[PDB]
Amino acid sequence: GEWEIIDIGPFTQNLGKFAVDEENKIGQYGRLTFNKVIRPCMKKTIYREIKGYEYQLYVRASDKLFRADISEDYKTRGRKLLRFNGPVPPP
Amino acid sequence: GEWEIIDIGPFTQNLGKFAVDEENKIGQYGRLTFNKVIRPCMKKTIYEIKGYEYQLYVRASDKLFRADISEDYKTRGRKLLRFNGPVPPP
Repeated sequence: GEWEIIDIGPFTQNLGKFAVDEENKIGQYGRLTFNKVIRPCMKKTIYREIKGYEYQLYVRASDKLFRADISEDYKTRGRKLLRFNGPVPPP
Repeated sequence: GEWEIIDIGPFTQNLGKFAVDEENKIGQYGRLTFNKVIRPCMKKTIYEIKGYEYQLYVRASDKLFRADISEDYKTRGRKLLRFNGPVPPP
């Protein structure tokens, strides 16, 4: 579909927690501690009717910046961590 | 500083060629070949306006890279701030 910039309020912060919680189960970067999702946060609506969303997030965790992609199902709110890249520099 | 999504028409494609041209002169990645700027493309306004930062995902040499370009509002001069890669799809 197309991308938009979205706010970094509670919903986005929970996406960040999700990413870090998924990454913690993988273990690839040791144990990360969620800090905050920072600007900018990008959302892609995937389609007359939405079927899914893709999020790109910059997450501060363990004082370092990471880039996370998350897919979400519109119908059942099912989330998958597609990518977790980092430590990346600031956007 | 408020970010916005911008489209990927000729202007953005030229920014991508600029990024690759700049990075080729820097040399960190050897000789890259510009392919395409892909969605999403982001632009941040830095404040009266001082200038802009563009974040572009640039395909070059079959690989995806993240490029940040600064532009000064008064001078209209651009700089390559970051060239990060290869990164996965955004």
